[PDB]
Amino acid sequence: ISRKWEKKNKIVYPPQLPGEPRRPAEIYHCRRQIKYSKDKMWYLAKLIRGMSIDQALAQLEFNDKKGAKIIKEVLLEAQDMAVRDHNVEFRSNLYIAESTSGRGQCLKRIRYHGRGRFGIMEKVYCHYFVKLVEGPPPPPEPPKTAVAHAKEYIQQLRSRTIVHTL
Amino acid sequence: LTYFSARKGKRKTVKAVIDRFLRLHCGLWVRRKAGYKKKLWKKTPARKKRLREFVFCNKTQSKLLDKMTTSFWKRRNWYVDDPYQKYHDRTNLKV
Amino acid sequence: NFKRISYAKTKTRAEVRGGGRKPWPQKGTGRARHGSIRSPLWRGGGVAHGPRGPTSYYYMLPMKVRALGLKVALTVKLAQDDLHIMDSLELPTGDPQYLTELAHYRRWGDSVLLVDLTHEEMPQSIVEATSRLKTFNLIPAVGLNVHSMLKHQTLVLTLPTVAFLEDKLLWQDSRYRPLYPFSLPYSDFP
Amino acid sequence: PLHKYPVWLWKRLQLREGICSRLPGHYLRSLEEERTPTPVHYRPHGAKFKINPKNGQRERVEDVPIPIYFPPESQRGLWGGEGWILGQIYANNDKLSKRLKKVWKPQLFEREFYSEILDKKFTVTVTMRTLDLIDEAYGLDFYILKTPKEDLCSKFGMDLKRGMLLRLARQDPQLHPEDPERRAAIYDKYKEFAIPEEEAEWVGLTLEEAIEKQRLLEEKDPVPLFKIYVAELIQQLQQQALS
Amino acid sequence: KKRFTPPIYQPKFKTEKEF
Amino acid sequence: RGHKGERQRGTRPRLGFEGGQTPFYIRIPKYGFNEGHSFRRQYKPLSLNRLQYLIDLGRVDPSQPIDLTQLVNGRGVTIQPLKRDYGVQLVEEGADTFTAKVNIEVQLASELAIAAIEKNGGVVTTAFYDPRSLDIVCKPVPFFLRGQ
Amino acid sequence: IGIRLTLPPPKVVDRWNEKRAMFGVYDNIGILGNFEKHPKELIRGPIWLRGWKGNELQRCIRKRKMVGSRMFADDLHNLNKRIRYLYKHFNRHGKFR
Amino acid sequence: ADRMSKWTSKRGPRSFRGRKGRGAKGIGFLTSGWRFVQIKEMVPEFVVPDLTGFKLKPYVSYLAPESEETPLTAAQLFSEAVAPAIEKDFKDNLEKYGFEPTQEGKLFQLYPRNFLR
RNA sequence: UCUCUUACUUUUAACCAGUGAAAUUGACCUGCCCGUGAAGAGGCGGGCAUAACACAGCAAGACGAGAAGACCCUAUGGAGCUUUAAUUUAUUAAUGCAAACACCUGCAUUAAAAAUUUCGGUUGGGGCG
RNA sequence: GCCUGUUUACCAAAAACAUCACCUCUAGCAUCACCAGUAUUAGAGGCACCGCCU
RNA sequence: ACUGAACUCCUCACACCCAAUUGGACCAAUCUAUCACCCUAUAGAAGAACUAAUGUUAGUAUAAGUAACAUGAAAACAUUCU
RNA sequence: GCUAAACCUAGCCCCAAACCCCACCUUACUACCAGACAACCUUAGCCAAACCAUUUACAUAAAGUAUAGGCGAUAGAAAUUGAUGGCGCAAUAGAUAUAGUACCGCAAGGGAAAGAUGAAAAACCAAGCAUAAUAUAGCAAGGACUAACCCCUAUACCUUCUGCAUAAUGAAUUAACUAGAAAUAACUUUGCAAGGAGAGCCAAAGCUAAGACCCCCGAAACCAGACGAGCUACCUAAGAACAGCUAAAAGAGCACACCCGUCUAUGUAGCAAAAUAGUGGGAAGAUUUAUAGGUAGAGGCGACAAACCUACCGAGCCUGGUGAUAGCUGGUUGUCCAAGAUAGAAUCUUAGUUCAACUUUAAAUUUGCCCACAGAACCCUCUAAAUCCCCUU
Ligand SMILES: Nc1nc2c(ncn2[C@@H]2O[C@H](COP(=O)(O)OP(=O)(O)OP(=O)(O)O)[C@@H](O)[C@H]2O)c(=O)[nH]1
Ligand SMILES: [Mg+2]
Ligand SMILES: [Mg+2]
Ligand SMILES: [Mg+2]
Ligand SMILES: [Mg+2]
Ligand SMILES: [Mg+2]
Ligand SMILES: [Mg+2]
Ligand SMILES: [Mg+2]
Ligand SMILES: [Mg+2]
Ligand SMILES: [Mg+2]
Ligand SMILES: [Mg+2]
Ligand SMILES: [Mg+2]
Ligand SMILES: [Mg+2]
Ligand SMILES: [Mg+2]
Ligand SMILES: [Mg+2]
Ligand SMILES: [Mg+2]
Ligand SMILES: [Mg+2]
Ligand SMILES: [Mg+2]
Ligand SMILES: [Mg+2]
Ligand SMILES: [Mg+2]
Ligand SMILES: [Mg+2]
Ligand SMILES: [Mg+2]
Ligand SMILES: [Mg+2]
Ligand SMILES: [Mg+2]
Ligand SMILES: [Mg+2]
Ligand SMILES: [Mg+2]
Ligand SMILES: [Mg+2]
Ligand SMILES: [Mg+2]
Ligand SMILES: [Mg+2]
Ligand SMILES: [Mg+2]
Ligand SMILES: [Mg+2]
Ligand SMILES: [Mg+2]
Ligand SMILES: [Mg+2]
Ligand SMILES: [Mg+2]
Ligand SMILES: [Mg+2]
Ligand SMILES: [Mg+2]
Ligand SMILES: [Mg+2]
Ligand SMILES: [Mg+2]
Ligand SMILES: [Mg+2]
Ligand SMILES: [Mg+2]
Ligand SMILES: [Mg+2]
Ligand SMILES: [Mg+2]
Ligand SMILES: [Mg+2]
Ligand SMILES: [Mg+2]
Ligand SMILES: [Mg+2]
Ligand SMILES: [Mg+2]
Ligand SMILES: [Mg+2]
Repeated sequence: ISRKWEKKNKIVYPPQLPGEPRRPAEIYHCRRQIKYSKDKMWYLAKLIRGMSIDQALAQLEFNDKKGAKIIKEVLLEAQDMAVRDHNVEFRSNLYIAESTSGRGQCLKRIRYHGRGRFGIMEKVYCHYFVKLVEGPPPPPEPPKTAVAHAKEYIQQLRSRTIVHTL
Repeated sequence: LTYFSARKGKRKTVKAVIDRFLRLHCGLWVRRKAGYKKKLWKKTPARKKRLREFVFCNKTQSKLLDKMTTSFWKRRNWYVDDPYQKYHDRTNLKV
Repeated sequence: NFKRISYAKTKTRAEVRGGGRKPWPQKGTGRARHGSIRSPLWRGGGVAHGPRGPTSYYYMLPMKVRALGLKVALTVKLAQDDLHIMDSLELPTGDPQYLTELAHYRRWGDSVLLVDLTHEEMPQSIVEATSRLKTFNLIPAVGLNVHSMLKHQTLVLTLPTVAFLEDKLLWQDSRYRPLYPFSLPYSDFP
Repeated sequence: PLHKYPVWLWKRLQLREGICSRLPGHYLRSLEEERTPTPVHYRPHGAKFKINPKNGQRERVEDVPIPIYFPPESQRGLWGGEGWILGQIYANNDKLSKRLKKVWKPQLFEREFYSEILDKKFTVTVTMRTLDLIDEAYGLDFYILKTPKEDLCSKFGMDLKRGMLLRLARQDPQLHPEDPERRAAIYDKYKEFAIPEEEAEWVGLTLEEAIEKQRLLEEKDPVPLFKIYVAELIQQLQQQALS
Repeated sequence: KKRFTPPIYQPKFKTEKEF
Repeated sequence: RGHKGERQRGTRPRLGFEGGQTPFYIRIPKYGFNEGHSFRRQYKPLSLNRLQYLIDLGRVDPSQPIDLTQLVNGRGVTIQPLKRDYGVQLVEEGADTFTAKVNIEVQLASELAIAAIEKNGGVVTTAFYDPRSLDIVCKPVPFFLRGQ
Repeated sequence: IGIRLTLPPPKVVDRWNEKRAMFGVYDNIGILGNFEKHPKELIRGPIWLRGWKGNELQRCIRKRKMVGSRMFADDLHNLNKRIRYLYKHFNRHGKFR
Repeated sequence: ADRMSKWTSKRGPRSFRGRKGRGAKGIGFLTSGWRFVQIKEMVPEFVVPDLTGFKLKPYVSYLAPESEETPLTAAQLFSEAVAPAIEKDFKDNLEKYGFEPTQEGKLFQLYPRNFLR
């Protein structure tokens, strides 16, 4: 097994110079061996990607999926450790930069079928990962306007060369 | 044939070959013509004379007989009075 | 090679434990056809073409060929200036340091094969000196061999060993084809 | 791995180790010796060499005995080395015909014989070969005493031999009591076969019977250590008093 | 004739394994 | 290995089989070409040329009676008693240029060989040797080591 | 993934231990010792292949002939079966015939 | 179908369960009517001594000397028991000294042992 | 039942939550028409069509999945059965001759019972001819 | 198809098998079946109640 | 008239396009003998090389988050009701 | 960054040497009563003979010789001679083995998987996915291009075949494992040479030594010895069940329990390796059923359906012979170059094989191909393209 996500919290950056932008705090948290399918967990992860901590908690509190409660607990733990250990000043000033689900260690069981035949059940387990970044959530990527899209087309037109000649 | 005998691990000789063919040390195999003792009343004198003769074998037939007989049968035999003594070696043979 | 006896053996599908029953019927299962769980294909099955039994690699070169090989080895050493003849192998002392220093001073090789006429009469000094060394090896005249002569950079011989080798190797030249093994009595062979 | 000894020597090794080792030497030698039985069901070759007609050359000829099966009922009787021939035949005596399993059995007759040495009438299932052998030997006693084990081929026959030999060795007065002259006449008639009683006891005993006999001979209730210690102490005190 | 192939049961330990 | 058939499967019929047609080596009648071969006596030839060569090179000493033992010791002939060799036969080859005077004992001899030996002042006698005596005389030292 | 992620432990071979240093000695015992001993007598190993060589069938036949009586029961059964199979293979199967 | 579990009286039909025991030694026999006659002489009678006044507590004081182990032997017993009388009567019929030719006739026969423990 | 089907209830079903298989699977960025071709195209030629994706139905095709077709032919491949197929009577039952003074043994003959093995090829597929 | 019953457990329950009844053949006899029986008995079979014909 | 090949020419180089089969030159990795010492050389050996056998074992996919599975109701979770 | 990846030693393989308290046969592991009952008896078959039937192997040298043999596939002597570890494996390997354990089967019997820290714990890489779904069009690539696609070209692979994109076979994919063994005679290279070889054997340049030289899986089967009558067929012993109504001592009627399974529907990886619901036959008898026992495979049993005999009985199951055999199918793993498609005969033979033909390699020698005249038949009155032979070139 691999446990690099936990280790990611132990990297210490060199002290920043006075004339340097303040580095946003990054907190890596995870929960391992959740009795839940990673495919089902991925939907919740994708839902909360890119949102503020408070918005993600609010969305999860009112979601009927089992994984929602687990993700809410993980997010609360991440917030607590960010405030206590990673010198994050405000609880709410955190956004989910990364949220993914990974395959866990799964157990194999037998499903009995009708004619002495069988299938191999998989007691599925999944991991859950979160990175919380300090600061307001990055603004959503604006849809590209007609002006920008036509500008791209004209750039493509200008990029044309006389191919296969001097 | 038996390439490796179960008791000695050696190559065996097919005695059917020894009972029918004569090997000349030069490598030629001598044989009698089939049917030389059969229905001689209906065969003509010339046919009988042809059948009463000792005949050599093809190259492939000689190779087959050599494979079916072991080295002991290809040795040089200095028999007392061998009727085929003079035929054991070739003379004035080019290629 | 001629002394080599490889002791590598693998169990064939007949010798692997079990594998007597047919794993499943020929037809109707929808699986590959099989006749035993110990065929070469299966995990834990036999080895189709593996090392079989203790195998010997014994073969004898003609004694004339081997004697000629010894002669050629001696000529190569002499021509390449690795052969050193001695009056005797008597050392002033049994200290291996003396022998190593002598070899270094005389610019001998890293490895020296010293040869004496017979094992019994080998001097005690040289016996002690070479018993503790690894690259200096003392052998009787009867032990000379091409492999050792090549493995050792220099070959040290004594005058009686030279005479012994000359006689033994030259006899092969001008000897008859054997009537019977030379161990048996002959008119003039010791 | 490989056994230290060939498997065919294991019985001999067992003979050399254990109670079999303590068995008497003569009995062990009698067990070891393996003289070939007299031909019964095959005609032996006249000589060791024969001029084969095919090529007119002198070739060595060997007598290969025909395997004989002795049913257990034989050991209760006297078959003159005769037994069941369990073999095969070619139907109509041509090798190109079917091969069939054939058992040839001897003709067994129930007869009564008088043993002069044993002075007892024995009813025995017997073969005509055994009757002819008895006639040749000039009596049942002579046949029993002359015939070796490998030709007699009968546990009952060997037991009769043991009884006769034991009576000869002991010169038992139980042979025709109140008739010493007749007893002496019989013993003198069968004198030449007399052997020591020690050997006669073990004559004709199977290996298991010999083992049991030796065990019964050497079975001794352990001597109490009281007696041994008393003897040792008495001897030591005697030495102290003497010196 | 009637062609029937009996079902083959896999060894139990494979599905009974535990962490 | 080819494509299918018996050849690729490694199951082609035995040597001499002709696919079912009566084989060549079986459709030829049996004749006594080699009948009694193991009982025919064989005599190694010893040409007078070979004898003169040996005498000239000193491998056979003509000053002493020459017999099978001396010929074998000089390596003039190689006798194989186990291969039904019964000795050595003198051969007229080289008679014209034979000049050595020798007392040679052989097993067989030709009239011309005898004539040459006698003309050169020598003596020739034909002596029989049964297989055991022949083996002993050809290799006396092994016999002496047998201790018989 | 069938490749190890670490270098194997260094393998040190003493080229001048006693065995290597004296290897080959007395291989010329015959020619250099009045032929009192044949070099094949220097071969230490199984009794049935001391100074003898052959294919698998020949080796099995020799093993059964020389030590078969001293072999274990199942080992001897295996040797008999191997001899049978090798006989069939060498005398009935092959490209050349 | 269970072969690896020990065969006990708890397994089997009524007859098996009744017939098999648990190792307890028999105390009597069964007569007609399945009436059990208990024999008193077959009941082990614990010969318990009178511990009043006994001075040997179960444990030994740690302040006790350590002595070499000397397993008693037949020779040692003979020397300590019989040898004195043998010497005395030698200076001055082994039954008088103590030897018993046969264990038969005794309540406690040494061989074959006929007493418990 | 049907002309001629309709209405409702339960299960199923669809959505939400938990748990969670199976056959199958060369890779697929997996369209229609005509023609072609190993003789019936999603993939080739000529045309036509064509932003990307889910969800629910359908069963026309993927010569769809499933069982190395049970039909048919072949194999000097098997096996079951029947016989006036070939070879035997080892086995029993009878007899007859020996051997012994009815039984047993040996040798023959006759039956029952069986046993081992085979059942050619060409062939406008095979059979018949 | 007389009938009640039996059968291809897992595609055939039937007109198939059995069946009382009838018919054919064999057997004159005891200590392990037949049978602790003895020709009105036992066994091996065919067909299928009964009734009428041939 | 033009277009049009791997035909031919052109500049350089040439052993570098037939199934079964056959001849030959090299060679990955392993061990052994001597070298070598950040990966090797000369030789001797051999369980010496896998895009394919409804191949064997193990892992993980597709079908698929699909087919299927489950807890009568309220409540003080005492109890009651259907 | 998750699943995961690796690892070194647990042991094993081949040789040498050496010979190796109590309980328990009754229902085993059960303290404690009149026994009697005791064992020897040819292997067969597969397979080869291309069928099969006689037959078919179970120190060196003589010798694969004498002999045997449907004299054929093949079998095969004797006299005589003298006789100290690893160019092994290293957890799919090596023993099956961490274990004959778990698990499976009534039983015989079958039979696994796996572990990896450190001196001390009293201290980056397979597949699959996710980061990060997707844009018109097409074996998914190549030529390219400023530019991923757009443009043009391109009918996956293997096997099999006359011919496959084929809608013929195999393959989900990754890792690991998984398949050419050898004589005779030749060829090359040495040694020695009328001799070679370390007895035997060969020799009219031979001989000695070396190099090179022939696969894997798969049947239905056959035989031997065990194991099976807790299912089922029948039987033996001693038991049990059969309401109610009509009739009356019933192989009687209706109809419960019970037994069976006519028909339909559902189900068809099912609740079920034969079931559920309804419907239906019997249901005091030749009935049904519990218990213990018996008949065992050249067999048993059978109200014959070639039924049933532990889920798959035209003849059980397990083990062994056994790596059965298969002219049949499938598979047969590094690079590169070269030569290479070709008449027929025989054959229980046409799905194969031997010979020929063709093909390949090496060697010796001299003619090879193309082809000028001249020349090669009458029957038949006429009559084709041509062919053979053939110097020159
Ligand atoms: N080939 C081989 N040699 C062995 C074997 N076991 C031991 N040896 C050798 O036996 C010799 C002595 O073994 P050691 O263990 O050193 O001494 P030991 O205990 O006196 O030996 P043994 O008497 O053999 O038990 C050495 O040369 C070992 O190599 C083995 O299995 N095979
Ligand atoms: Mg799954
Ligand atoms: Mg096996
Ligand atoms: Mg098989
Ligand atoms: Mg293994
Ligand atoms: Mg193929
Ligand atoms: Mg073919
Ligand atoms: Mg024919
Ligand atoms: Mg759901
Ligand atoms: Mg079309
Ligand atoms: Mg859809
Ligand atoms: Mg549908
Ligand atoms: Mg398609
Ligand atoms: Mg289909
Ligand atoms: Mg098919
Ligand atoms: Mg059919
Ligand atoms: Mg057949
Ligand atoms: Mg009816
Ligand atoms: Mg009815
Ligand atoms: Mg019935
Ligand atoms: Mg049915
Ligand atoms: Mg039924
Ligand atoms: Mg039905
Ligand atoms: Mg009927
Ligand atoms: Mg162009
Ligand atoms: Mg390999
Ligand atoms: Mg692979
Ligand atoms: Mg595969
Ligand atoms: Mg899924
Ligand atoms: Mg779906
Ligand atoms: Mg559903
Ligand atoms: Mg055959
Ligand atoms: Mg074949
Ligand atoms: Mg002999
Ligand atoms: Mg293992
Ligand atoms: Mg990856
Ligand atoms: Mg396809
Ligand atoms: Mg096909
Ligand atoms: Mg497929
Ligand atoms: Mg029963
Ligand atoms: Mg009632
Ligand atoms: Mg009724
Ligand atoms: Mg019928
Ligand atoms: Mg039928
Ligand atoms: Mg069954
Ligand atoms: Mg095969
Ligand atoms: Mg080419």
